Amino acid sequence: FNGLTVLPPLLTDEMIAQYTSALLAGTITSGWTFGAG
Amino acid sequence: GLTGTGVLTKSNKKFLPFQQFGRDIVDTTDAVRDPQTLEILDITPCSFGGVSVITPGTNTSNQVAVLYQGVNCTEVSVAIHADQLTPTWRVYSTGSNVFQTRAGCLIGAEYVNNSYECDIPIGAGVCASYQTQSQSIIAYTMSLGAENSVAYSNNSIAIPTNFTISVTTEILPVSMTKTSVDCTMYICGDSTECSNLLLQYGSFCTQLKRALTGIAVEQDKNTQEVFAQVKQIYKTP
Amino acid sequence: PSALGKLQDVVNHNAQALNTLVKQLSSKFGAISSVLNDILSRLDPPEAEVQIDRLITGRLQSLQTYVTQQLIRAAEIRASANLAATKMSECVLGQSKRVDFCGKGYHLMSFPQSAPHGVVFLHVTYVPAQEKNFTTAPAICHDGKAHFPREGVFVSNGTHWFVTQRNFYEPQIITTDNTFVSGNCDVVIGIVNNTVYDP
Amino acid sequence: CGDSTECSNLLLQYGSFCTQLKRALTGIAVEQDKNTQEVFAQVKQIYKTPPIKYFGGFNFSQILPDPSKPSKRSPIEDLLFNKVTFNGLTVLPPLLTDEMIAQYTSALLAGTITSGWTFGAGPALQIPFPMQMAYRFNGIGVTQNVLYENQKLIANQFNSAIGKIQDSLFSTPSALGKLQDVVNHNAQALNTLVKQLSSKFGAISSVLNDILSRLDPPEAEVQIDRLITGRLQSLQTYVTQQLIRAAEIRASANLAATKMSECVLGQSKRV
Amino acid sequence: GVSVITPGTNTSNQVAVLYQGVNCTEVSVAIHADQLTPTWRVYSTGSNVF
Amino acid sequence: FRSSVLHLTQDLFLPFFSNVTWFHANPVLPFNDGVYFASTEKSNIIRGWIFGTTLDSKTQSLLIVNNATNFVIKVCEFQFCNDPFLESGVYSSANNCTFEYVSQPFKNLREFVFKNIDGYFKIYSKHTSALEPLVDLPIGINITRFQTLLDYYVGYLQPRTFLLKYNENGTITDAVDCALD
Amino acid sequence: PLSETKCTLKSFTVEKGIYQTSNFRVQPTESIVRFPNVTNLCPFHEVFNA
Repeated sequence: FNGLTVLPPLLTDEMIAQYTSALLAGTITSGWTFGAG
Repeated sequence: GLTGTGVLTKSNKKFLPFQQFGRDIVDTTDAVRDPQTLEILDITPCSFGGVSVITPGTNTSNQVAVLYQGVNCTEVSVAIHADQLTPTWRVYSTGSNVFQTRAGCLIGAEYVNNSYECDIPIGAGVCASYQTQSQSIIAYTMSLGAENSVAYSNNSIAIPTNFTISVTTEILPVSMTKTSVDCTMYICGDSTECSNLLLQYGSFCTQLKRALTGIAVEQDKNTQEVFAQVKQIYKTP
Repeated sequence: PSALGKLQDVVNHNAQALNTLVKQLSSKFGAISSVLNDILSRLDPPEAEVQIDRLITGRLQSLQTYVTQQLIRAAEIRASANLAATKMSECVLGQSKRVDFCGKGYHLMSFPQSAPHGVVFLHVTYVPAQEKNFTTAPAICHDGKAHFPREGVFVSNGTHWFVTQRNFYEPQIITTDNTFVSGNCDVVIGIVNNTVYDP
Repeated sequence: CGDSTECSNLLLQYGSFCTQLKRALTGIAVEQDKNTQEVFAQVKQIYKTPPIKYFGGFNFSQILPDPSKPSKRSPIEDLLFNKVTFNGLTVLPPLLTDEMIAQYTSALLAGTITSGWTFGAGPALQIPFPMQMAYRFNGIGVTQNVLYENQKLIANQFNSAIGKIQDSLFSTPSALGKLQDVVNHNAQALNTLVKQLSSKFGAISSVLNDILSRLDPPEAEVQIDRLITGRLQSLQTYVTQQLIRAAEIRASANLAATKMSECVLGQSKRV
Repeated sequence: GVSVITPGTNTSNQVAVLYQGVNCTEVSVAIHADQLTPTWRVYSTGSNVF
Repeated sequence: FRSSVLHLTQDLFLPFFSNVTWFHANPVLPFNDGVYFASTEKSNIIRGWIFGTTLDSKTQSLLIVNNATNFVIKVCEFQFCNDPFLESGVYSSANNCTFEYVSQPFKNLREFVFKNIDGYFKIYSKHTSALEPLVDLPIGINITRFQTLLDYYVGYLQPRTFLLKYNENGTITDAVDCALD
Repeated sequence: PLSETKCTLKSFTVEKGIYQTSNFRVQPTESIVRFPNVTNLCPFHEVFNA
């Protein structure tokens, strides 16, 4: 455009998916213990 | 010498012998006197307001309704009979279904005494819908829900005997897009005289760039504080 | 199909703002021509400073309005992000007792799901059903002493008396291990007489 | 401009600021309705109180609606209601009337007094008021026999404490200044906006009906531009202030909805 | 836009240059000629292009 | 006309608690953009006022004479021999007379306020509060001195800011001077 | 009015709902001027009817 630019995000969608999968795995394998230590 | 426009009616004001015209708190003219009758006449602005259109959807029908916000329908009929109304379209001149509401006058819908759930909000507790009744647009008063009565007593109690599992969803936004502005190509665009003239305005460009940079930096920490909570990557067996 | 409109509204608003900003360049703020390449490269008088100043002021005002609206929207975005982080931390990493915070009903557990510029939570709750009417009583007296239930509530099927929890029907025999003694029988209003088991 | 054609044609060269202004105003107007919707519309059943009103000694007549008066409001609600008091400007009526809000409040009160916390999380199970108060006393670490041994004293204390709120609200008219400040600010903003029309931003005359219909010279666009710019700046400032106040009101409404959901539909342990 | 990366003036004076949103082929074409706007091209000798 | 409103007005007024001058029951006094006049004598002998810039029949001058029933105004180059007294007893000659006017006929205080601006000469009066307007002339003479002919008071106006209060009927009830406290 | 809604939305299709399109006004019908009861005329009879 006329001096307009869009900046890409820092974290990609794959990293967010990995974080979500790790959260789900921790929840289904340890319950609430990983949340408190 | 005092020019204007409005409706002239008789009022009950009591002007002093040396008074000519009065003003209200906002310093607007609201009363004048006849130079040949010396009577008191009040001035009121002529009717005006917005127009709203109601449609059940172009994929279902082409019938619509018109709503004149904040006006009595008698003045609307008087203006339709003459040529004083500003909108030139009067296709609903033959429609006898005229109803008056607290939000205005509705033309093109019939009012019913029944009550249903609100589909299209109109105002003042009135909503409209498209029913088969031969299909047409109807108007009604919205209902809050079905009534219920509890069997209260001095020695009564209810205990459940079964249960069920339910799953619900919830959606929440986290961040938005990041944008940057050059502040020079947008205003001048390869023009030396324009740049020399803009150099005399100060540093608004710096403030704008700083605000945009701050927004762009905050957009990343918004996601960082939400998703980056755990420190280890767990795996399933 | 109208499920995720909340995430689409932000994109629509940003696109509309950008389109309006790029469209504002085709206007004339009291000058001989609207577009910049029309006079910034075709003008001949050197006193056209008064003509260029109009466009300069107009574009500066447009940029200022755009930045103000962006800040106003970013504030709400930050608020929503903080709310989402709080809900995540309080519903996913534990079991909350706050009513209607992690779903409708008695919360058990939650599961997060990723989404473009957002997040989705799946809440599992507990809902009772199939309730029945019963007769209740505050306490009972066997040896002229008032017996209060330790956990649960006293119910009667019409002929006998039992004690059960309030969230699930499960009759049990009233024994000394389920009740405690406190005071006499002449003080409680609405008390009834019944025997108490003692193994 | 007002009734003018030359000023209207000159205004077209500035773009679409009025489109953005109308869009922002429509967004605020739509949000003002959902603010009340998310707060008062949390139930799907309209519960009613039984004909008899004996609840073991507790008296709730001061909070229940009165069928004698035409407005179905509570005695206290009447006291609260009786102490809280043209060119291109229009005020839009709300969607829900006061009677619907009163009906919602009455249904909430009826559900609370007839089922306690069960209608909040599941089916509305009937339970007498004393048992409910006994379980509420047990929920804070006190044995339930304390209520069965002092029900009369506790009911007398409750009835005496309820009556004092009426006198406190009757003797203090400033207790509700928070709701009056918003109306005062809105009225003052409207008055300032309607007063700004009587200024001359570097022109020969201030008011619109003075030069827009009398202009003697044939070149006057430079005179109309001043008023156009001034009125546009005034409208922009007004819209910005309205947006800020709307954001504050949204925050307050979210806080009020959280308070309602966490204090009325259950018992909270938050200090 | 152009961004400069620095590890700190107290540790070293080496820096890096980042050209946002452009292919490096056009950048090399502009550097071989005199079409690039920034007059400083000291990093043209560095073969570490990524 | 205004009803039940408080209007802030900036104009020439007499400051509250000012230093007025008291005379018995007659030199020439200046005209500093306004002169306040008051009297309380029943069947007063002092009647009429003299206005002008030189007062020697060399330039146009203003003269007014008040009586028991009506009020007349004559503007001409009158020549006062020594001092006016009350007509031959006031002036002796007249030349190039321009205009002449007449008015409609009609405690015991009597107040007057004189003001000339933009070529208009208007006065105020009230008998026994605010003063009603009474007349106005489109006379464009230059007034610089003031003279009276026969206890009275003289006060000069100053540009001040005042807050006025109007009742339902549209009459001024109370006023507040922004300064002095 | 449906065409006006389509023009406002700039689309040949429109979903269900309510939309604001324009405003209505009542136009004046005639003009009225007022001036004092009488008029003091000039005595031209003293010059012409001499």
